[PDB]
Amino acid sequence: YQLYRNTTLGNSLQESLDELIQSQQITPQLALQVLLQFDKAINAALAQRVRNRVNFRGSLNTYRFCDNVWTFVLNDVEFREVTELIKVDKVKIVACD
Amino acid sequence: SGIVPQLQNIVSTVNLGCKLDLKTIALRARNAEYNPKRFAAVIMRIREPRTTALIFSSGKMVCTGAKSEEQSRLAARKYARVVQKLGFPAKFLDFKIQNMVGSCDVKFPIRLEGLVLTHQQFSSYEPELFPGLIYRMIKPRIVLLIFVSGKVVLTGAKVRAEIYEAFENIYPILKGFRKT
Amino acid sequence: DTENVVVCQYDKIHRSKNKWKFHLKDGIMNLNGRDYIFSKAIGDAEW
Amino acid sequence: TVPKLYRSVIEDVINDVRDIFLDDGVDEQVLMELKTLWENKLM
DNA sequence: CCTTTTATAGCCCCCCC
DNA sequence: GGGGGGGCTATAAAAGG
Repeated sequence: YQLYRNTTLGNSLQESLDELIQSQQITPQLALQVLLQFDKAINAALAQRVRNRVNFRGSLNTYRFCDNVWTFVLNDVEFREVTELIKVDKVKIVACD
Repeated sequence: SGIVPQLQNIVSTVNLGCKLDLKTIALRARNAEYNPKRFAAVIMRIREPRTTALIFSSGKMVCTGAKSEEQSRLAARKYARVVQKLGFPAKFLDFKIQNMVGSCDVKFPIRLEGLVLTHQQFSSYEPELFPGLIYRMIKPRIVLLIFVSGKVVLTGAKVRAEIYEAFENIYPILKGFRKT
Repeated sequence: DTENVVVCQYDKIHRSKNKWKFHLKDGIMNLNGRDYIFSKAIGDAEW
Repeated sequence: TVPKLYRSVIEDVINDVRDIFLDDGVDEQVLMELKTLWENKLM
């Protein structure tokens, strides 16, 4: 899943790659190959490494489901993790199966 | 009765008159679901009037959930306007209410077994299967679900009058089986 | 500052009337500018 | 426990693309520039 | 059949409190 | 373990592969 590319981790990577592409230090193909490696690596690290639970509540503003991918947008949300509160006015959630 | 059946659900259909690219609609419209492998139509919802539409690639659409004829037509007009704004030349042909559901309370218990025994040609009642007695009225052609609690559901109507008429017909029959 | 986003995978998404319940997993969140992660996330929202 | 995962992933990715860079004829210095650009952007 | 909606209501099983 | 939450049962009607 090329799911985790638009994350802090994934975007910093792409930006770094584009530069190297811009200054012609690497080809786009090589950059693509690196991103592919990233997908496998982030996916693997998430399932095997992290292991905590989170909870959230809010009002659903919109939802969409196409290509088996859910995209939500919640308003006035409250993300709950044992050590308490994280409040946000708006949050977008993209979820693959 | 000072008892008036309240409309609870209306299903209508309308023809937008042009083929629709459902993938486009599902990707660009808000509050839409599209899973062709399971259901061939896009399922879209709006909050006012609070209803759910089923939009087919043929251009025909089904509108559900509204509680009044006007809400049903308005809702369908909105769905059609959404599709219209995404770039399709939608029309609004042959809008038509297909089914209406009403409900009410006679405010007293009912002897169901008694009612089904004396109205064997219009009803059926199997408590183990479904706790409600099903009464198939001939005029108007309406199906009622009658519960011992006294709550009543009426469905199958094409127009509001059939709902009111069917309940006026059933009320005296039900009084005849009130629970002492 | 931040576009609060959650990128994850779903186990089960459920709805009754206008009540939605989300059963999510393996997610990377960026809320208020900070970065978070979860193996499982359970949420509730009214539409 | 998050900076840790990121280091972990950056390390794994960098290690796993080294051969690809080499097979492409890209100097290993470029690889290190990638890691540096990447790690600093995180900060 | 797929699916949606809505009033009504008894019984079933199962999840994680 | 249990309760409550979900699902089943029943009703009408439309859409079209």
